[PDB]
Amino acid sequence: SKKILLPEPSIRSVMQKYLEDRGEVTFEKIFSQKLGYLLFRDFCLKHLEEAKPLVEFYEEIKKYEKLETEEERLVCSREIFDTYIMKELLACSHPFSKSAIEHVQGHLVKKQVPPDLFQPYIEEICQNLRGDVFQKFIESDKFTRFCQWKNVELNIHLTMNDFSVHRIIGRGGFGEVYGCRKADTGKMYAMKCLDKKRIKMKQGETLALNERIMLSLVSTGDCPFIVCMSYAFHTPDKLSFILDLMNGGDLHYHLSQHGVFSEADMRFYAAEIILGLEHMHNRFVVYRDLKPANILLDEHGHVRISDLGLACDFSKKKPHASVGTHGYMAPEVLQKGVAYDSSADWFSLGCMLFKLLRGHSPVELPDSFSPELRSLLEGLLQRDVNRRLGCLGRGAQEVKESPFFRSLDWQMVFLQKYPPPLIPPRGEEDTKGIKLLDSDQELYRNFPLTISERWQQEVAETVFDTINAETDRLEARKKTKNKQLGHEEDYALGKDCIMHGYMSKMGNPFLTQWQRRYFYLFPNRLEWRGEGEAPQSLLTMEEIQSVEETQIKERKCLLLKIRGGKQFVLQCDSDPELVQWKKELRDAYREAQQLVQRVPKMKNKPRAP
Amino acid sequence: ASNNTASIAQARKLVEQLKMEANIDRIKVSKAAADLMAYCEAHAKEDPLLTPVPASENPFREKKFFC
Amino acid sequence: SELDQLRQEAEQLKNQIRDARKACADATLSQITNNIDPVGRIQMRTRRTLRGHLAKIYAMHWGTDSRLLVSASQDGKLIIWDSYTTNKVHAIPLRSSWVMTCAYAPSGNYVACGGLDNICSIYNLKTREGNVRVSRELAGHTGYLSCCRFLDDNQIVTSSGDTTCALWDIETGQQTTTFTGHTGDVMSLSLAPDTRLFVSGACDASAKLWDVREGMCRQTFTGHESDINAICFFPNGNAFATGSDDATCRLFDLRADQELMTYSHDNIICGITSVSFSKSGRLLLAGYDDFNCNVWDALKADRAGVLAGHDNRVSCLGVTDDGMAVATGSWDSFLKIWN
RNA sequence: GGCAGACCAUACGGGUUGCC
Ligand SMILES: [Mg+2]
Repeated sequence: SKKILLPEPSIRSVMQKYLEDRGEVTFEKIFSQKLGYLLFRDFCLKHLEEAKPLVEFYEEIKKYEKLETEEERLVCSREIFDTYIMKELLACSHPFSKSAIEHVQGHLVKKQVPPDLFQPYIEEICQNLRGDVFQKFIESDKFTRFCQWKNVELNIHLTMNDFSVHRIIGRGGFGEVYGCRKADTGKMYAMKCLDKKRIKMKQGETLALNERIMLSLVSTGDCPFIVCMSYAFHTPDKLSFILDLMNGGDLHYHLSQHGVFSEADMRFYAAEIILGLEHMHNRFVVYRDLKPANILLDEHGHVRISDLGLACDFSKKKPHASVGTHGYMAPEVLQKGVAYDSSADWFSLGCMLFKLLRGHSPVELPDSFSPELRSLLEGLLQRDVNRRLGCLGRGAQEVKESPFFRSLDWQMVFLQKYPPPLIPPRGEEDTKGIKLLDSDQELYRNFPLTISERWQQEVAETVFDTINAETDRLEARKKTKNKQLGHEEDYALGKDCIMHGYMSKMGNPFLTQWQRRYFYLFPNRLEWRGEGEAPQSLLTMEEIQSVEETQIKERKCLLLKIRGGKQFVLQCDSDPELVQWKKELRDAYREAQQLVQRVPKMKNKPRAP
Repeated sequence: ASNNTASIAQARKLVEQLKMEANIDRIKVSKAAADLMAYCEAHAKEDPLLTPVPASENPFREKKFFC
Repeated sequence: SELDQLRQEAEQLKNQIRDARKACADATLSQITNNIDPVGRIQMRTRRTLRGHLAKIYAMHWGTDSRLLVSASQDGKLIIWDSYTTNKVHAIPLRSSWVMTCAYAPSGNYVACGGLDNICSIYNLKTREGNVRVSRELAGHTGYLSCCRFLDDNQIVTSSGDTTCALWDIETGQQTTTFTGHTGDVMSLSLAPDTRLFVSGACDASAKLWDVREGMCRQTFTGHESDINAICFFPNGNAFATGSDDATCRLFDLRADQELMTYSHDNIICGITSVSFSKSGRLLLAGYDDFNCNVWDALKADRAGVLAGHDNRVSCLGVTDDGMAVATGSWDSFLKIWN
């Protein structure tokens, strides 16, 4: 089998710096990253003891808002108060402010329990925890463990050998849909594999690039009403988007099985898409393809959206084309030389709602309907923009407060709490006159990138813990064996060292002989060690001229321009490593050589022709 | 008015220094020659560079029992 | 016009103080010395091969017990070696890799060093264990640390790159007195054996004597063309000599108060790094740039011989207190011994 | 009028040549 293996602590000193120069290096921008919460809790709970009470506090506040009913919200509000707020003032180690406590005080004797009852405290939980606690976390071996994980994030570059495909489940356009699995861990995703040679044929390169670009902005925060993209990659003969996978089918197929649908049935389902639409409208995207056939369902039965295809950006540049499924179009998109916005979706939605009731499509409405639904669909499907809903100012909220969605609350729909009305069961050679061109492979850069967040989750459910310990299990048996062999306190301990790590030099620019060694950067030198010894090989910063990068048999590598009419070889394991050397590497020598001129003893002898 | 009195204190510090060095009584060149010539010739006998001492007495060559 | 009344009263001082010197000077050393026996060619042999430092070596210092030494190098470490056996007694890394000078206490118990940390870092060799640790951190000067020399195991004096020296009390870590006087950056300083007097050089091209206990300059010495790198003292406590980037050496007397002899051969272009006398004093050695020192009949000023062996700049040197042999610190990362 | 093909949609079935 295959399982991904972490790097070592050495990366910390390399990585730490990598982030600091970006800025994603504070209380928020680590915590935010749910792992950076997980390792925080793993730290804050298990090691620090002033933090533990604020964590079980914070964790149990999330388990108050996320509760089912309002009558059971009080039972947990009494479990909390008596302890997590009360107890801390009995030991008198409650640092929280007056107006903070007098909000929860007055309203937990009044008893009214809105979810934004304990919110003025949540910001003070944050407030205190970013002071020292945050800092003193940094100085932890868990904070290290993070870096180890985070490197693997920026090392991840995908292949086809990494995947274990089972079946096939789609054909259309440029490629075919494969139902894939991740062999490293083990979970079902959706590969949308494309055959490269058919894109230059049809010239659908604007739409192919578009369909990639859109997935990203959509697939940011988790939204179970949209099939989010996870990873993207290209190979010399194939292209693939890796996304969520679902069993069910589509609304066109189940309209065949069940037939026409009920009032309370469609209400639930229609509520699913509006939040997907909200997630599209809030980050400025239009699907331009609202259809029952283009909507999927999972093992539970909850719904999502499928073939983006025609989704183009309205962010800044509005497209005035005649785009859409010939049927679910508003009177704005159809016109030639006229702009439109979310209207193109809202109209297509109302068009879809009819089909999820009757079965065909033609304004007038039927007889045996309810009073609220007439006021709804007449608004959705109005010819003008100013008179139609969702195009006045709010957007998705004009749909929310409608009398149809009056009984239902908009926080329970949010969490898939309402049940699905019914359950789903569970029982070539055309193009051989086109080749691999070099003008085609120029525009495939800027394609393969993974979402920082969506991946972090992938691990959260699967095998984070069982790896966490298993690497720790060998981090002991390493240092244990390191001790057996007589210890060494990591060379760059108390000095003015900046950073250190791993790299591969070729012993001499001539042979084909790669030796990998460990390196230590200094203000005035560079040393490096092998397996056992303490440094016996060396290079000053005086000795260097400049430092460039270069391609080596299609591998980006480091040149070390030598003062004495020669050069030197380098190579890294991961991608980012390379970088942070270069940055403070390029600076260290220049600032080293800068102050060489100012000193009389240390200087190079003055030139004299 | 700033660097006027700043360079004056320095210029006054100079005349203080100049008068300090001028005070000392001096000795003629012949007096120093003999004192330190004779010193060189007085301690010239006991120099291991001038007198290439025996190999055994010399540690870095071959002095025997150490430690 | 008082600034004018000081400057015109300085040219008259300069010319009259120099007339007091030249009224004394009638004969030279060459006349005095021409009579006596010549040195003969002293051609030493390499003895020891101190493989150790990896980066370039800078200042060294001699262990008072004539078998040990501390040597400073760019590699951010200071080593203590046994000269007899070729064994590195202890290896120590500095807190700041910007090292310049190293020293050795008279007792041979504690040690000091430093550089562009702008600090004199100090350690102890035998604590209440054996593991070597930092004793104290010394700050004060704005610029770098050029050179440093002990009094005993309770006081010390340094020279810095803010154009001033300073005396220090080990107990406290405070300046006993201060020695403002040089306009150029101070470089090398030399102790009196009696330890109540000292001399030092600077980039302005002047040498100045200093009363140790009081805290002021006693004499000014002018002559050198370029920067004054090296310096050393004559055994009797009333004579000293220096080297420079001009590519010459000069000798000076104190009571007499002037230059005595110039050591300038016409096939010499490169500068000196640190100079030193013999036990007898007749022999002077300059840390040349051409990877070897030259001996000088300090009396007649004739070149005795050369120590070819290094393959890179000679940064410093020193004699054993008993005049037995000679060390040589060099940029080729080696230390060899000659007798 | 029906079927078959072409053009397109395809994790979907709806919008011109030949044959009765
Ligand atoms: Mg498509």
